Amino acid sequence: MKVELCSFSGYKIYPGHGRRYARTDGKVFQFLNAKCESAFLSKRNPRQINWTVLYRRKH
Amino acid sequence: SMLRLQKRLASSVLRCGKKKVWLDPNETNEIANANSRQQIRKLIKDGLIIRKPVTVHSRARCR
Amino acid sequence: SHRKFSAPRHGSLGFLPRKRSSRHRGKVKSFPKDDPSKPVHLTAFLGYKAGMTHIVREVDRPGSKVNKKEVVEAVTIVETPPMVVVGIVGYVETPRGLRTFKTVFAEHISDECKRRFYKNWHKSKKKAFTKYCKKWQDEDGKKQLEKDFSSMKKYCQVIRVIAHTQMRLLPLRQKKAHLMEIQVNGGTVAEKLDWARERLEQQVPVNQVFGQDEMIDVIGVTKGKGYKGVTSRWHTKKLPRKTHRGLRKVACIGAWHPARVAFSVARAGQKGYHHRTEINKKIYKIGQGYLIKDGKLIKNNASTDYDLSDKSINPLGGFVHYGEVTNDFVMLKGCVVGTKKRVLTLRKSLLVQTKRRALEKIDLKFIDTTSKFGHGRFQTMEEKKAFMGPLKKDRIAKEEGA
Amino acid sequence: VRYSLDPENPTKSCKSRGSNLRVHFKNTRETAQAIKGMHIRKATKYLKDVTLQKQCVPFRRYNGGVGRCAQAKQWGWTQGRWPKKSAEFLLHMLKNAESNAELKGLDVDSLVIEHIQVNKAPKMRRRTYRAHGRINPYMSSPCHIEMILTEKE
RNA sequence: AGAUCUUGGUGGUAGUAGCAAAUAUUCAAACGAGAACUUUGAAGGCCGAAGUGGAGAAGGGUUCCAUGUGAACAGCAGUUGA
RNA sequence: CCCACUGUCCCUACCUACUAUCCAGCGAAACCACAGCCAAGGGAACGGGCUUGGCGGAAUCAGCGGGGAAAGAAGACCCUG
RNA sequence: CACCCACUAAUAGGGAACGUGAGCUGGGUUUAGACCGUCGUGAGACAGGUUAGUUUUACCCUACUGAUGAUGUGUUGUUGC
Ligand SMILES: [Mg+2]
Ligand SMILES: [Mg+2]
Ligand SMILES: [Mg+2]
Ligand SMILES: [Mg+2]
Ligand SMILES: [Mg+2]
Ligand SMILES: [Mg+2]
Ligand SMILES: [Mg+2]
Ligand SMILES: [Mg+2]
Ligand SMILES: [Mg+2]
Ligand SMILES: [Mg+2]
Ligand SMILES: [Mg+2]
Ligand SMILES: [Mg+2]
Ligand SMILES: [Mg+2]
Ligand SMILES: [Mg+2]
Ligand SMILES: [Mg+2]
Ligand SMILES: [Mg+2]
Ligand SMILES: [Mg+2]
Ligand SMILES: [Mg+2]
Ligand SMILES: [Mg+2]
Ligand SMILES: [Mg+2]
Ligand SMILES: [Mg+2]
Ligand SMILES: [Mg+2]
Ligand SMILES: [Mg+2]
Ligand SMILES: [Mg+2]
Ligand SMILES: [Mg+2]
Ligand SMILES: [Mg+2]
Ligand SMILES: [Mg+2]
Repeated sequence: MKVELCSFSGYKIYPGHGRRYARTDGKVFQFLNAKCESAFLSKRNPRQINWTVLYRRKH
Repeated sequence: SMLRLQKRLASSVLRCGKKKVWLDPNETNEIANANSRQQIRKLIKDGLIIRKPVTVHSRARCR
Repeated sequence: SHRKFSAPRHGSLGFLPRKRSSRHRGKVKSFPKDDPSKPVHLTAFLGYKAGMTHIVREVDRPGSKVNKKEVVEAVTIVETPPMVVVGIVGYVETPRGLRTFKTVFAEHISDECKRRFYKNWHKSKKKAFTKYCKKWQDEDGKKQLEKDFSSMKKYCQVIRVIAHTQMRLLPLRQKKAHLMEIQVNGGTVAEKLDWARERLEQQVPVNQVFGQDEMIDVIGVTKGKGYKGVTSRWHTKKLPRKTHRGLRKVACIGAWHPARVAFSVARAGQKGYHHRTEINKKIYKIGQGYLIKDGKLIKNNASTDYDLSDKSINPLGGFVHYGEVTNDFVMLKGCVVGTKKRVLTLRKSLLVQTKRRALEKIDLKFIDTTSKFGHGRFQTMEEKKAFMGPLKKDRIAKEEGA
Repeated sequence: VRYSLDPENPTKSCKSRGSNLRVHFKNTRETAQAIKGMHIRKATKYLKDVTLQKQCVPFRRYNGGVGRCAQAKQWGWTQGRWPKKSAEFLLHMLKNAESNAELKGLDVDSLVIEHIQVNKAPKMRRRTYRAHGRINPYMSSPCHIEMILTEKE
């Protein structure tokens, strides 16, 4: 019933789940789990990971 | 009963190792009577003792 | 010589017999102070720790940083199917304590309850209470029961009811019911005797024992940990890496004098499976359980007035290691002692709730039902289906049978 | 040969004996104590169960370090074990005593072990090698056994 | 009755410490009174040519090789064995 | 002393192998006046025993290192001959 | 011990065989190697300095920690004080 967020993987993050990452540059990300977070931290492109929403929409 | 001697003699006759000596498990008693290299020689000819082939170490992957 | 720098001792001495609990159920050990002005009511209940989840709610604590704000809070689901009253105990106040004056048991004790009297129910011929129940129908037996009820009326101070859980309504492997004495508070001895008498063989739901957002106390046994060293048991400091005999030890277990090891020295032994009571556990909800009128009415288990979604308290894929919650349940706030499917005693508070932390109305907004068997990310089946669309397993299902 | 505890009448009785049997004395003493006074068919089934680890023998006197078991509750004890060699040796001695009863013409279906005794035999010397060039004994503790069975039903 | 006395024997400790260095065994059959340990076969592994392989010098002295035994020895067992 | 690095630490947790553990078989040694719960007293001035009090419930298992001024060595320090 | 930095409600003083080595460590002291200074004819000495220098044993009784059990209520079980 709060703001409903979307991950690096586009999945819907319900309140009380995942983490939030605020970089020094001023942009803020929210992740669903350490799999999605560490994928983002290793600079992997979600358009090339098949289970990601941005891949499904792309293809 | 025990074929320690026959396996040793069959190795020497076949000029192989004990690794490659095959004493027929069905004819344990027949092999057990062969207490000399001459009886071993006839066992090999008759087929109750077989020299097994070399374990395959192919070089195709290297080639 | 004195120790160089002061430091508090490890572990409390108020739990010193740190042994396996002699009981499994968890004894009340103190019922709330009985007063006659209040109406007749029960003081305890038996539930089972179904699992945990988290909720979202709006806080109404003025002067706080969370006032008019949403928070998430861990809550523990405890399944509480209605218990059955099967007996009455009288107690008399002697100058040596309470002593059990007289016990009266109802006719038609259920088979699940009679399992409690047998170490081997399978080989048993189930003869327990078969001659006792015969006295409820003959004249001399009934007249005796009248004399025993009247003797309780004029000689007993506090009376308690024997009540047992209905284990057949639970998904557990156990069929043996849990018996417990529940004190009847609030009235004269005659009044609570007449109340308890009419409840014999009847069912007492948790709605008539506890209420919404009242602080209760949870009594039970904690998780067992087996034999444990001093570092896990008493949380003492580890010795450095260079220690010869080992570092998960206590270096000095006493001075030369008093020439004996003191009882207050941390030592290795059984950890866990201890009988503990925790006070001030707020009730956030009391679910309605499943009910059939024309179909299976399941929505109101986890449907808050802001959710309006047809779902139960059960997570996706069921509660881990417990099963499916179907009966009425009580959603306590925060962690609770014990493993899953561990019997818990829920007791009315011995204190009086006057702080603003207590007597605060709870108004839920959201109840998490994602899968707890992993990193669940969907609340219901239908939400998962709408997000993913049809899959291969459902394609061939719609292809083979058309 | 000289037995201890000659029977009240050696007309309904049979005897068995063994000398220098290679079993542990402490184990056999506990096993013999368990089967004393038993009916012969009961001791036969019992000693077979001890080999199968279905019934334990209670280690009462020689119980230093002996672990606890659930089967000790058949007896009034807490510590018990299942000595396979002692049960084997007493089983052979029981078959020997049973055959003696067949020779004496009295029915074996009613024999009861009225007397049984385990004595220490002369020890057998072995050798073990220790830390700083030292030797210690590795002696064995064999045992003599005797038993007397009687007709009663 | 003593001498940390001499020699011999025996206890408690105690059925206790322990039988934990170098990856690992399993299935079936035979002989046999008896098989975790013997023999054969089938697997799975190891040494990996500076070897756990084939040969010697020194030293041992018959340990070599057949057949037989199952007392003692091979710190479990053995139908096996230096 | 500095950079880097890290469970050295904050502050500990979890996993693996071999043990320990229980069982079958086999099976020692050190040590041993008698033994073995304490407070105080007096006493070779720090008692397991003695006095006075506190008390005392078979048989045991796994640990433990406070005691037995524990064991190991007729003190190598110091004095005497 | 001391002194300094900083935090803090405050950063008090002590005992327990100068508590605590079969709990650890071994930095120091207090063996044998070695260097310097001073003393000594010399061997050598130095509460003078410096560098390298084996830390063993518990499985026994008790204590303590937990774990079975034991007495007696005819047996046995449930609930309890
Ligand atoms: Mg202080
Ligand atoms: Mg205190
Ligand atoms: Mg060290
Ligand atoms: Mg989970
Ligand atoms: Mg050795
Ligand atoms: Mg040597
Ligand atoms: Mg003398
Ligand atoms: Mg002497
Ligand atoms: Mg052992
Ligand atoms: Mg071992
Ligand atoms: Mg290899
Ligand atoms: Mg070679
Ligand atoms: Mg040879
Ligand atoms: Mg042997
Ligand atoms: Mg004292
Ligand atoms: Mg001297
Ligand atoms: Mg000397
Ligand atoms: Mg000191
Ligand atoms: Mg000490
Ligand atoms: Mg030390
Ligand atoms: Mg040093
Ligand atoms: Mg020096
Ligand atoms: Mg000079
Ligand atoms: Mg200087
Ligand atoms: Mg050096
Ligand atoms: Mg012991
Ligand atoms: Mg042990």
